[PDB]
Amino acid sequence: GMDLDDHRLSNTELEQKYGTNIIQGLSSVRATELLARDGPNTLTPPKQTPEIIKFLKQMVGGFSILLWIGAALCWIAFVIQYVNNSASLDNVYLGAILVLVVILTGIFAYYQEAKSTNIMASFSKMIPQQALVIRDAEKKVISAEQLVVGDVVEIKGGDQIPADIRLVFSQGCKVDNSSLTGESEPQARSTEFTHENPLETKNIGFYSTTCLEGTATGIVINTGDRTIIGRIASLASGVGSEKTPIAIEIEHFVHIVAGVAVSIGIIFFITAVCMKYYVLDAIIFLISIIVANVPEGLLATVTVTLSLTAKRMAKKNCLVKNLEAVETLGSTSIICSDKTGTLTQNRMTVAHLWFDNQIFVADTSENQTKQAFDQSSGTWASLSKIITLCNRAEFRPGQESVPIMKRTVVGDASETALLKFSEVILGDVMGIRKRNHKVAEIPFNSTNKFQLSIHETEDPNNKRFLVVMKGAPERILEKCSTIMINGQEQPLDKSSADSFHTAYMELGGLGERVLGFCHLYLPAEQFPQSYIFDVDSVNFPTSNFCFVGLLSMIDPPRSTVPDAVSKCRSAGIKVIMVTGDHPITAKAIAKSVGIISANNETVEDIAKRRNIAVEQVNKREAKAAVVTGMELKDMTPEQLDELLTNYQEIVFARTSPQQKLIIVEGCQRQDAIVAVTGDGVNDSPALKKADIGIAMGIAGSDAAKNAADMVLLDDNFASIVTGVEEGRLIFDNLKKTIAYTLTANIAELCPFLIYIVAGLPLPIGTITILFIDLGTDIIPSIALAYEKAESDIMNRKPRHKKKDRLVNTQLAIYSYLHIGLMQALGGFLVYFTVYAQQGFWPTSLINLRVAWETDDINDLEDSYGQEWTRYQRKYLEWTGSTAFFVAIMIQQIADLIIRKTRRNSIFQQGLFRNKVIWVGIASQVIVALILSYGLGSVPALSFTMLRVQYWFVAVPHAILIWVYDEMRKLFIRLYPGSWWDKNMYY
Amino acid sequence: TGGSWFKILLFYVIFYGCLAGIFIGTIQVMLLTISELKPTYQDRVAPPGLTQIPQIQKTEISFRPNDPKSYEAYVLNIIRFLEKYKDSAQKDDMIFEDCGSMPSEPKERGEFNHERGERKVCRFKLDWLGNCSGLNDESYGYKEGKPCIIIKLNRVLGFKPKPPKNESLETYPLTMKYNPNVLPVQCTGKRDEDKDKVGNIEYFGMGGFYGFPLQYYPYYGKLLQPKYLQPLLAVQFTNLTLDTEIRIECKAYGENIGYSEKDRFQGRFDVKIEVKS
Ligand SMILES: CCCCCCCC/C=C/CCCCCCCC(=O)OC[C@H](COP(=O)(O)OCC[N+](C)(C)C)OC(=O)CCCCCCC/C=C/CCCCCCCC
Ligand SMILES: CCCCCCCC/C=C\CCCCCCCC(=O)OC[C@H](COP(=O)(O)OCC[N+](C)(C)C)OC(=O)CCCCCCC/C=C\CCCCCCCC
Ligand SMILES: CC(C)CCC[C@@H](C)[C@H]1CC[C@H]2[C@@H]3CC=C4C[C@@H](O)CC[C@]4(C)[C@H]3CC[C@]12C
Ligand SMILES: CC(C)CCC[C@@H](C)[C@H]1CC[C@H]2[C@@H]3CC=C4C[C@@H](O)CC[C@]4(C)[C@H]3CC[C@]12C
Ligand SMILES: *[C@@H]1O[C@H](CO)[C@@H](O)[C@H](O)[C@H]1NC(C)=O
Ligand code: ALF
Ligand SMILES: [K+]
Ligand SMILES: [K+]
Ligand SMILES: [Mg+2]
Repeated sequence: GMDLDDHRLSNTELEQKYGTNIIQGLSSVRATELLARDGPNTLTPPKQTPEIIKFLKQMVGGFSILLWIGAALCWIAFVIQYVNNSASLDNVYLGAILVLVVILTGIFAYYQEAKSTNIMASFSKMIPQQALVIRDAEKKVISAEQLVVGDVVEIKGGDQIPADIRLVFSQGCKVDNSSLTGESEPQARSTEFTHENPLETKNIGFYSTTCLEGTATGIVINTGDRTIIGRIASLASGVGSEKTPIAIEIEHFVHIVAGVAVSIGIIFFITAVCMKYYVLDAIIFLISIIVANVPEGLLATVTVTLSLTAKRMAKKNCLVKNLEAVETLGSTSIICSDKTGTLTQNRMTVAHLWFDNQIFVADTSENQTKQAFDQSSGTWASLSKIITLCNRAEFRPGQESVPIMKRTVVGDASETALLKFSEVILGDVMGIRKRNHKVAEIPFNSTNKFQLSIHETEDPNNKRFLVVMKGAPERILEKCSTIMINGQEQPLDKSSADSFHTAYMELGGLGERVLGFCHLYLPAEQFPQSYIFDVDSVNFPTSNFCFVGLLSMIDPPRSTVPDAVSKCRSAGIKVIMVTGDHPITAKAIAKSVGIISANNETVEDIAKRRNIAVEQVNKREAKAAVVTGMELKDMTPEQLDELLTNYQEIVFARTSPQQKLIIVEGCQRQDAIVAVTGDGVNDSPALKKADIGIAMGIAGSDAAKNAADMVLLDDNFASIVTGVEEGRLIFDNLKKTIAYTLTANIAELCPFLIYIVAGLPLPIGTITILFIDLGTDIIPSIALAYEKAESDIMNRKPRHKKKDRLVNTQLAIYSYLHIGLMQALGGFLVYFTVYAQQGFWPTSLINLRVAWETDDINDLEDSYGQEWTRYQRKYLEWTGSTAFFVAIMIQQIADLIIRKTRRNSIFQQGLFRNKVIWVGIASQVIVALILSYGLGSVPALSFTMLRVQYWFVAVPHAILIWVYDEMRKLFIRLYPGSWWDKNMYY
Repeated sequence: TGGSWFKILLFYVIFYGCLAGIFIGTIQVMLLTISELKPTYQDRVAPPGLTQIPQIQKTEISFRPNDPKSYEAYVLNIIRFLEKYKDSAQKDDMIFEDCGSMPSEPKERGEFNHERGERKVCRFKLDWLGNCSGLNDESYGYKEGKPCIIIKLNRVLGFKPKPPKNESLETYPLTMKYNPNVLPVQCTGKRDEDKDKVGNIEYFGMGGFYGFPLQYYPYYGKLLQPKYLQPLLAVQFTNLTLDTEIRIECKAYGENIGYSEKDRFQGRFDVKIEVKS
């Protein structure tokens, strides 16, 4: 409802506005009235449509409307026949089969469709139950849902904030805002208006976040869905009712096929009416047109191939929640990627350490066990003992089995990072810490800005007190007067200070937090081994230390992220970085993972290098762009569009959860399919808005996993690369399968048009072609989904979502007007062969069907003068139909062989390399054998047993199909861009 | 562009012309196999069907003798069929021959070849169809309660019917058989109810024999034997119950003759006759 915050207001005006008091809180008689007026502090669940309605919507999706019309026409034809006593139950069987086809395709489509899951349950780990509010000047432990605006609530370290509160009294309060920024770094809270942005003003406590430590008092300012997390969840749930690109392509293909069917139906219905035909023949012919023109089994096979690829991917730790998401990778133009936890290990580790005036680099992998950076020299043993001695962090016991880098440790980020580094390089560091009995004085403070500790060395011959003090590099330098170089305590001069400052600047220029380390050997003469120390700093020196080194921590990228980003960019995909972290760290991570290339520069970098101002330099030289949330919030959509178009390497830093969604929407309006990778609650609206959203398994939140279309169960971007490859392969194989099915559609359609025009006896029945659709052509179409790539999948650019369709005009015309007609010709050759060998020459069959189908005539005369009864005529008609069916099967075997490739040849692709195609060929042959010599041994469903020679009459036509396709692809290969690749390639 | 349109029309005209040429070439190569004298196979026609002349709609003959319009269609169909059996039509001696008036052996006229050209055909006289030739009674028996149907065996090229042997008494004896060279035909009510209302059926065949004489077989197939006349057997139901619909089944008998439950006209009739008062 309201989207503004009130943090510029002090206690008095807030009390006047919200009508409350800090001390007395609110009276219950007013608290309950306000609660009734506004509502409980609860998140409203979305409106989930019933599953039955979704299941029923699939019965009118795709080609189901045409099949329902066909079933209705079958019922009407059956009743017309029943009135006139000439009924054979064949239309009832056709209608029942069509209804069954609709039911099965609807079931498969329901399974394919993305499941709508609510996101409220993913916020249950947040959203506390009990709140410490004060009413009528006494504190009461009332539930969170009973809060209302104006109430005064206290928070304690370790609990969840009961609502969006504005702090009034705070005592060293720290909060974790990982749900708003994706960064778990503890944020200091106070009562001071610090920043213009409400999300970063340090005196606002947010609903569903956790208070790490301290104690704070505040006034509730937002309740329920009016809170930050409330709008985050509202965006995550409400938005996202869009179709996947493969769904759009399938819908376009269905539109093309339905248009063809309807146009031919109207035209040939007019031709039938004009040729003096009554109603029954016209409606039966329209039924035949519908049954021939609709691919009855194609969509279910599409779903089966999608599920096969989904389970193959799931075998590699890549969980596909939504089946259609297996294709969205591939045809993806832009990847908008979160940084922390997604491109980054979300672990704070040491990267660089500077000592002996030299900068050494340490390995930052999550599996590294030992690292070498010239440790044999001096000045490093002292540094390592400073790391161990001046470190408070402790492992949790019982973690011997788990490796070092995965061990859970108590402490802050820097303390744990130093502990992990020491435990890695030095080995067992608990024993060394145990040896030197540390004095109870270990002063650390948010204001002192240094960590101090005094230890006594356990060397048997030395037994000398050694003090260690670490902290911020400037506070470190001002508290020292010498430096350690090769073990010599050389005094720190002006040049040494300048070199230290240069190293500090270089380390800070990589987005690394830097710590200083120094020590001093307290003399035994003034500090014997019988001296007691006081925490009041009244008996030990806090100055004149010996500087040693400078370590820095980075929160580094994952091991397999840089090369995966490189492969994704080499596949033509733009990789955009959208993170809630600070700009410096974001830019450093982008350069480390290759999102911003080393050669490329940003406007600020160029201006600094040229010693000029940012305004002076034009912006065409800089190929990179780092954009903060403040800069983007003022940008109009036009400026955002120009920013996306002009720059190829873009980094958006310090972005709110709504700003990620805005960036995604800006990318999508560029006619692009965009993928979002995330692992946090703040990424959920962007994940749900994206065409495909990818979450991380180990590092991901429940909300991110629920909002995503895909989950990386092992946190590897190589899964993203393999998903792109698999999606592009799926697109190619879908093209092949669709062409293979359309060919059979036309091969089925042509006999009925010839039957209406020339007047021949029915070349093939309508029931027979249903066995083509749901019989011999089910397993070959699945087998075509197992084809390997004909070229480099990754070298190709992403396809344009508008200019590159799954089914284009070339595919449809080549399947309809080239290969389907050839199959019809072969079938008609076999049909005329069957009829002529029994007595009817081809010209005697023209305009014969009216007398042929007349039950009155039982002495119809053939070409030799013999007389035929009606049953013998219909048996010969069934035999011709069965021969036509077998011919279509043989030419579909040839079609299966030629559709194996779109440019290559079977000599190059390999005829026997894909064994699933040979399984499918065996399926075609076996199904035809069962339907001819099984069902057909008894005459049923217009099937009969054929003579052996009728199985091979159409073989040369199949060879001709193969030769024609081989020649087409050979000449496509020889002369690219020669009117032939443009007019004959699909 | 215009050049692209010209090329894409020329490709399609050439492609479709090539496809049509290949199709017609395959059809001609196939047709080279078959002959104009005899069919390659007789898997369907070999057991001949039995059909009647009036060519009725729903296996029903229904007429009122008072109204000539009721039986006019039946009579006209019989006239149309028998127009070629007139003595005027079979006058020539070059094409027709005066075959013996008593039943004889099947008359082989050589094997199926273009040699000897047009074969000769035996002539069939309407006089053998007494009460049903139409020579004396132009309306056959429809004016009275005497419906007349004419039975004919379906022409099958090179088919020689072999009459049933004396292994068993196939039905109630005809007592005038000449079984070596006569193919018997018997009409009886399908049910016991019809057998009590069918009446006295009088057959009319060549030589006074109740069936098809064998000197008309084999048939040589509309090329060697045009104007061939198949033998006929007139059947008349003199006394049948009025206003009742009687079911009649007529069968042919022989070793070579076969019957099918699926095909109701393979060697059998199922005709329904009613005569309204
Ligand atoms: C997309 C759909 C594709 C499929 C289209 C199906 C088209 C359906 C049309 C059917 C009409 C008949 C077609 C076949 C014609 C065969 C010609 C023929 O021979 O018939 C047989 C008769 C008599 O034979 P016989 O006794 O001498 O043989 C005895 C054997 N022996 C010679 C050895 C002694 O001969 C004669 O009556 C010859 C005198 C009559 C000639 C009529 C010519 C009509 C031909 C039409 C063909 C059209 C092809 C269209 C292709 C389109 C491609 C896109
Ligand atoms: C006896 C009966 C026998 C019947 C046999 C079958 C006859 C029909 C067989 C094949 C025809 C299939 C036609 C499919 C056409 C799909 C049209 C289409 O939208 O496809 C998509 C792609 C790209 O489209 P886009 O992004 O540029 O469109 C954007 C325009 N927006 C935004 C308004 C959508 O199309 C492309 O690949 C670029 C090419 C687009 C060409 C426009 C469509 C006209 C092409 C063919 C129509 C005539 C075919 C020949 C008829 C033969 C009669 C015998
Ligand atoms: C000889 C006859 C059969 C040729 C008929 C050609 C017809 C069937 C083809 C040619 C062009 C095709 C159209 C091309 C473009 C569109 C727009 C799309 O949004 C829906 C499909 C639709 C509407 C197609 C329907 C089918 C179509 C009209
Ligand atoms: C049966 C014969 C005569 C039909 C003749 C008309 C045919 C050849 C013409 C008419 C319309 C034409 C199509 C119109 C649109 C396109 C889309 C384009 O991207 C490639 C060419 C293509 C695919 C044309 C191919 C040739 C075409 C199909
Ligand atoms: C039928 O033939 C018989 C015997 O020749 C004859 O007596 C009878 O008159 C004929 N029927 C009629 C009414 O023509
Ligand atoms: F994990 Al983030 F922005 F880097 F939500
Ligand atoms: K179909
Ligand atoms: K999504
Ligand atoms: Mg994250």
